[PDB]
Amino acid sequence: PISADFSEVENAPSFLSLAENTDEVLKPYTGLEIQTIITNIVGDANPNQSRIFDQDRLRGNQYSAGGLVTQNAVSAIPFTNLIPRTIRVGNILVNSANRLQITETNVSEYYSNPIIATKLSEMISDQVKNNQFSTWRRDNTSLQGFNAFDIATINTAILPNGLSLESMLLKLSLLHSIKAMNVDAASINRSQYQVIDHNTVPTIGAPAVVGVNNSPVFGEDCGGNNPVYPFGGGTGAIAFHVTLQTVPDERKSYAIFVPPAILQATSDANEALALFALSMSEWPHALYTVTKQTTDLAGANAGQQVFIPTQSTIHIGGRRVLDLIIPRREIAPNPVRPQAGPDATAGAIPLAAGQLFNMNFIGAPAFEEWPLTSYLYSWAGRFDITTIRQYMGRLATMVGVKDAYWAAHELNVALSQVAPKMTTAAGGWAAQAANSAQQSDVCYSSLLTVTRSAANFPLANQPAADMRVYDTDPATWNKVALGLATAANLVPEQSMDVPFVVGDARTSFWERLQAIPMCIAWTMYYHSRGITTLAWDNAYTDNTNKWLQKMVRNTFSTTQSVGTIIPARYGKIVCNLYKNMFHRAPAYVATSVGGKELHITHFERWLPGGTYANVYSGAGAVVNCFSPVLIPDIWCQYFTAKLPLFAGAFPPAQGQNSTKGFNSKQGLMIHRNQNNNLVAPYLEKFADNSSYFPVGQGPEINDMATWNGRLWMTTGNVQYLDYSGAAIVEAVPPAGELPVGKQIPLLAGENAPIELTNAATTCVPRYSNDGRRIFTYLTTAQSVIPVQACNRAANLARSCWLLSNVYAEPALQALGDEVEDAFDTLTNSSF
Amino acid sequence: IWCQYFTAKLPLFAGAFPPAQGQNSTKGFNSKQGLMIHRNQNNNLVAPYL
Amino acid sequence: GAVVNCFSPVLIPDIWCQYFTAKLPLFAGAFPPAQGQNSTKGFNSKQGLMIHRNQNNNLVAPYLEKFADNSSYFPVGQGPEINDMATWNGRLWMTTGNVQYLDYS
Repeated sequence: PISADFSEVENAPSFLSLAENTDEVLKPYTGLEIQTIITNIVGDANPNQSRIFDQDRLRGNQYSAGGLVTQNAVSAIPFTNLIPRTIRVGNILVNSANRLQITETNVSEYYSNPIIATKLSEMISDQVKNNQFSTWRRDNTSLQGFNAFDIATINTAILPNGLSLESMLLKLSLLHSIKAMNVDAASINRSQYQVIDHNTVPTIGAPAVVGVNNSPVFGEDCGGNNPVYPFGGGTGAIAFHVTLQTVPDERKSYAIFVPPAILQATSDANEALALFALSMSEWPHALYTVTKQTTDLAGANAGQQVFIPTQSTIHIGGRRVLDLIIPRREIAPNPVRPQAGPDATAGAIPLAAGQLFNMNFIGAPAFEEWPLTSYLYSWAGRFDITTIRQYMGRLATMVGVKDAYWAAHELNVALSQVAPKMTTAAGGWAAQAANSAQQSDVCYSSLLTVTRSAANFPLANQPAADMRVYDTDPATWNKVALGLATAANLVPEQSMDVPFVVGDARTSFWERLQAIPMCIAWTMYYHSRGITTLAWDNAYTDNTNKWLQKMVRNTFSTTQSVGTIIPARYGKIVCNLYKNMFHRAPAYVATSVGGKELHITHFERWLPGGTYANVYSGAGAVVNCFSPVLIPDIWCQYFTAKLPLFAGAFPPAQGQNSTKGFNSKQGLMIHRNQNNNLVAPYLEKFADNSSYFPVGQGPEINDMATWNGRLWMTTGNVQYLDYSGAAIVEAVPPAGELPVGKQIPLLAGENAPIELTNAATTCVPRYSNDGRRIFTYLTTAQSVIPVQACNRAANLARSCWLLSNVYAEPALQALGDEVEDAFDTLTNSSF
Repeated sequence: IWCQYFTAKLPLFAGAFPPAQGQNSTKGFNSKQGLMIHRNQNNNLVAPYL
Repeated sequence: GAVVNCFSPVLIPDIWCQYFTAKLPLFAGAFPPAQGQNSTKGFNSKQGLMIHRNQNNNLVAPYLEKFADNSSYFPVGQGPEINDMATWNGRLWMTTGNVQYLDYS
């Protein structure tokens, strides 16, 4: 919450009390909490009436330090899943001189929720089979579409993991988030076409065109019609078998049963084989683009920019050769529909390729492999989000897809909503230049720089992994999609129990708002202890200060117990800084060591390797200091139930008292080194007895003093020196300049932020790369009013927002269970 | 101001917009008081809580 | 021969619904004879309905049901209410002879 006076800066919760464990069961963060503040929609659903195109930013009055009120001053929503591979430089479109930002997961099978053979599986073994041991009979007890010698080779030795529908449901959770950009124009913001390319105005009118393999720079049309995989040059292979006898002799264990519940006479019914073959194989199969008509700032040069979404750059899968076994009607003996296959058509795209598809091959003979990047390229303009929604409802009737899609969905939001770093400026609204690394350099919500590609596409290098995600194995999928095994995370449901995000037009708006509390929780994690940006980068193996290696060691997921993931320590600190600070729990998955079942969130599955949230200067130079700051503060304050005390709104100037500090009555002291000219704030009592941290000590979490340090570097002329006033190794901003948010184009009657209002002031540097303590200093002449404001005998004029705090309770309808519809109050006893 | 200042009890629809004191200056009346936003055919123009 | 897919799905005329039915709903009832007392009337705001009357474009609509955020666009997840007063009243205006199926505006 933002502050009305100093008596609620002072009576704000601490960090240690707000990072404690919580035993409450909390509702999921739906993204509607930020929505019902920054838009005209407070109540309920609105089809096309609510113009979300214009409602894309934080708006409010501001109050300057000089006593003036700015009327309509805006802060951008700082997250988008769209990297502009065509940049508007000099009011005209040119190709990007920048590589594409790629991520990579760490897909591996772990001990999920345990699995058990059903009464059908004990029925096949006990009866039938066991009874063929006396009758000399080799009859067929065919289950629904498969041979008895196909079920008999699967009702066998079961792996003791249990499956997690996570990788296939992130691919479904991911192509959904791509294919939901072409829904309308007044349902997708214009700010999220302007987050990186800020010299750009997209248009109401023509919607976005979600294309595939048509990006104009650095390869990236990975076979525009001769398609390969983007990660690794190769085309894969798919084969549609009717028996396991046809799978040649080599694979036969990798063979995936397509269950007959996902293909019924309810849809196109042959697109569902492509969503199944796309969920089970590999992401990405192709490099999707989003092309939209844009215009420059005044509006002359209307062209079409090419974007590439971030979730088409996430390398997940490792299954490139699929052998799919198809249900054979009711019951038939083993044999162009040889054995009564319902279908296997190619698609809708003509696809002149290496096997030369013509326009749409209908073919399910015995072996006869196709390519897989080709077979998925043909079904790349057909995957609209309504079809994905009803496919999810057909999945939900046989397995439990409610909680696993929401965990996979905020996994998508965790590694897909990606934000440009910062720019250091004095006032408000600085950005970068065009055709430069600094405009396109970009970070996660975890304050962690996204790796861009090193060489031209399709890639042979395979960069380091970023996140540990699970996967469906084919061998357990073949028996849980067939009634032969069951678990507690796999209990089936109805299509009403599909989450609200699926098949809705408002996903590109909601998913960029779900990523803001992730960066608030990581932002408050990285700012309680200020280790700049250099003592985070080369911190994993520094032989100085064993404390710092323990910090970076524990933050990441590098431990195990039995064959399963032990989640990270200190990512539960971020999770508790999410549940306490937002009163809403993030979605976990299950992992079991043995018996004991414990929970791991995207807060606990990151991996080491990679630099952190850097800040740039006005001329593009690196200012690796402060702390890993991303989005501007007011996001890390206003949209918050309980923000810890060191991060706080400087309260408005009401009477004679505006902004004060914390003095030696709270256990603090002034540093006051060698020279008489520069003095430091009221830091801790340990600050004068250190000067360099001991090899197992770090910055003590004091929010009286971190407040009191950002209270001094808001003055506008500070230097970040030393215990003795000497320089540091770290790059310092050129003046009294702070990291400030990204500037987007304005509208009519709508202003830019004024002075340290769209800034990030909380990033107080306290721990240099060398292990020495960083002190913020002022001249003796220019520190009298800050020292007396700490002593409550003066006041400091600071700028603020003129908003008020509401923070409503959760709705739990979210446009996803509108079961009030009159035709099921009467079909209600039958459920 | 003639129809406000020189008045013992001025009915609520006529009222002085109060001065900007702290962070809060001038607010309104929402659906907690039994009101709703009109929101017609086109998506561009919206009306108050009538 | 052009497709006129603007109605609800029809396949058989009214008289087969009305002559073969023991108890038939209100909105699909036979129109009683012409030149009689108590012949053919409708359902107004005494039965809770409301008239729309976009008279600027010389274009008025029946006494239909109350809207409750259904005026121009329906909510995402909601559709038309079962009302027999207003569906009787709407087909009472479709039979007049020059009927427009336009919009809220």
